[PDB]
Amino acid sequence: TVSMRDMLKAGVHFGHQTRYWNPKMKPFIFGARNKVHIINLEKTVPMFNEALAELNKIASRKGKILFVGTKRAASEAVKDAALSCDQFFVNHRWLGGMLTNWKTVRQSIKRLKDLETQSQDGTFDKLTKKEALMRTRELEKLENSLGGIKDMGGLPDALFVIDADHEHIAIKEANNLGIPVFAIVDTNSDPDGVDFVIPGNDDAIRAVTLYLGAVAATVREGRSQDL
Amino acid sequence: ATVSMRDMLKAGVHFGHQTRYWNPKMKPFIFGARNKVHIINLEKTVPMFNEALAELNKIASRKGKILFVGTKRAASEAVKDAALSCDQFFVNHRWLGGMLTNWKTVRQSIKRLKDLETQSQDGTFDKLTKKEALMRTRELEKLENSLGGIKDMGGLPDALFVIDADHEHIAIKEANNLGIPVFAIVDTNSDPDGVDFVIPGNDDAIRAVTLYLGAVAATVREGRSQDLASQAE
Amino acid sequence: TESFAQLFE
Ligand SMILES: [Zn+2]
Repeated sequence: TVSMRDMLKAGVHFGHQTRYWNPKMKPFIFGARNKVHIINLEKTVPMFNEALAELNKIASRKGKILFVGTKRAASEAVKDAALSCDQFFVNHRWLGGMLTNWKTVRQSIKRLKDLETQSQDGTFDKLTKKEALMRTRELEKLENSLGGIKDMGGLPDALFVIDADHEHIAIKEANNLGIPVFAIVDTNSDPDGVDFVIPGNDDAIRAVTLYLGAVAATVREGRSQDL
Repeated sequence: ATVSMRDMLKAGVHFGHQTRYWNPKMKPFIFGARNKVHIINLEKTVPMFNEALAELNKIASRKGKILFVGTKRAASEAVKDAALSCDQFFVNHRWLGGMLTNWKTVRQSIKRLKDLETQSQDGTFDKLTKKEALMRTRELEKLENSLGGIKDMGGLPDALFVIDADHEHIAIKEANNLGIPVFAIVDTNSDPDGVDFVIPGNDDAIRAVTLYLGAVAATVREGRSQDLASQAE
Repeated sequence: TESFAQLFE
């Protein structure tokens, strides 16, 4: 649904410096200027529109989307977006084995939720003896990343990644299990395993919010049409 | 940057002042006298304006600092928006006397100004007094009025774009004393000898003024395009 | 007022 005027304002067309660039992305690039690659927005939209259609398709069957935004800048931005659509998110390091090694992480979430209530209720308090400090600090560490998926979400049906390099670890585990992935690939990221691809600036705060907006919109819309 | 020889005609660039207040040096740009006024020669006007546009465009490409000067209240508002839109800062109403030369002394002023702004969300809550509070707010207002819009520069600007020139003869004098090139919308009563790019327009009606502002604004965006990226999509 | 072009002609 996004328009060219939308992106052109945000700066989605802006791509990483010349030196850093994977020649595999040349099709999605128009003409480099001032030692900086300029994405060919003319191609971006047609694929972004197709991808939004696909995301609507998923949410129809009430599938579980997961948003990945390790990048400190967009990290908080991804948090907010995932709330409006009530989909899962991960704004910190994509803990290895997040999907592939499900048994271990599932037990971990069990531990987390149990610790959560106990301290929340107050049990932790009576114990004190620095042991209360330990269990509160453990919650913090776990929540810093594990948080966002605590409510089950086993083997989602799609992953939305802001960057197509930094989170290569995520863009791999999903390929092993055959879970489709989406990514706002820039000019320095490998266009591999991304399946539905989306050439887009993944650095500017402005542009990331744009993407988050549109994707969150379609996801809730799909839920409503099934409803 | 080739404003139609007819757009300015409707703007009001043709209407100068009367003979009683007419700079005799401006003769090269005269067409006659409508009701004893002095109708600027637009045909003579236009090459110079378009040439300066290109000149100012290559400047912004070399990343040379630009500047604009506030005039009448209406002019000042218009100048502000066009400047803020892109960059190149802007004056407002007084030019703060000898800004150039005394740029080091006004630099200390800019320093104090910014500190107060920062301390306007700090010092205000703590130790506030029914006396000191009014002091802080009022002084900031005065400082901002003129100094605001220049504080950003953090250095000596490399160009200047004034209006009318006559109303700011002081500004041109300082600019001539440093080599910094300038542009002025000279009118029928303005000494243009000090200007390096005589724009024989009319600082009046605002309408036409808005045209000049819009024009240059566009040229400095071309400079930013060379500083950012080329036109594409 | 008459157009400048016509006046100059
Ligand atoms: Zn005048």
